[PDB]
Amino acid sequence: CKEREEKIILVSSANEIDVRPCPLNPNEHKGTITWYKDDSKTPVSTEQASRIHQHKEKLWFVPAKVEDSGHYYCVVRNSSYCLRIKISAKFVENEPNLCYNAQAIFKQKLPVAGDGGLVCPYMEFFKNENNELPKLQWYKDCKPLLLDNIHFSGVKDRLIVMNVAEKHRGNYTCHASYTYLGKQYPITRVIEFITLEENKPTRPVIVSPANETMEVDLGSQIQLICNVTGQLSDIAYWKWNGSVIDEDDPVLGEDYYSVENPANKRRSTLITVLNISEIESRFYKHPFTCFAKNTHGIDAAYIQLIYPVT
Amino acid sequence: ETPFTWEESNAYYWQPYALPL
Repeated sequence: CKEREEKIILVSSANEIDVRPCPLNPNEHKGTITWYKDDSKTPVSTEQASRIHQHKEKLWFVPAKVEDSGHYYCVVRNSSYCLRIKISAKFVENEPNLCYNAQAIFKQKLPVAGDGGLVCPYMEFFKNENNELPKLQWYKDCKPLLLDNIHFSGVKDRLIVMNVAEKHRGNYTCHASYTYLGKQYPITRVIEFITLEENKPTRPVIVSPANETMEVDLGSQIQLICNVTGQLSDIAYWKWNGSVIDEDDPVLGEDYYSVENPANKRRSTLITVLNISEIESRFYKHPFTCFAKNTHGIDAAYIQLIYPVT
Repeated sequence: ETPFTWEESNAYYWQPYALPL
């Protein structure tokens, strides 16, 4: 059925509501999606009651306990093809004397315009509160925030921080309360806010290869798309066994594209397809890694091609 | 308004303090 694993774990607070959509791509996002717990068995119940149930193609952890931490699998069985995806998900309770646990605190890789710009991440599927996103209550270092519009302001899923003669360093929490079946549970995120801004401390960000493993067979051939989001002067290039793809390599080929962003120059995308005429037993030994430089940093991500199981 | 999506949250966010399973 061809497996694909997402090596990155998505840590989230326990005793809350949580969703987990299928990290899918273009040519694969087709009919039929199915979820399971560690290993293959009977799929997570669609029974709308039950704590852990699937609904609208997503995996819903209603009270999301700690004993739910692990690997979940997502399957796409169209008719001719099927795709199983391993994801890894951790649920953590807050450290003693804190309204949060360090493991679940996010950090933005690419900033937005303004002295603030905090965006409560992962609320998209909760926007389902009758089409509009529920009123977000905000915090800083665990203490409540008054959205009076002179110190801070609340708009949709964002939190604008006003330019006061203040230290903004802190661990901000966004809080919503979803109502499901005549009872509501909390939803929280924590984003760490810094000082790096104004000039251009923005290094390129590789969105495509997301530290994952793909299962392919020796005979066949593939194509690996590296997608970056940065300025048109940044650079996206693939490497293997600690070396850039040879400009005259027989099996491997590297094409560099660029998609300009009219809306925002600073945030355009760069594609670098690494073609592979034929998979070889030497490629199963190391991971393929995309790279992106800009003199303000370097970002790197990978995809590990592994031999199909017994 | 163009509110953040999940694909967008994955793309432009990461957990530096997160630990393995």
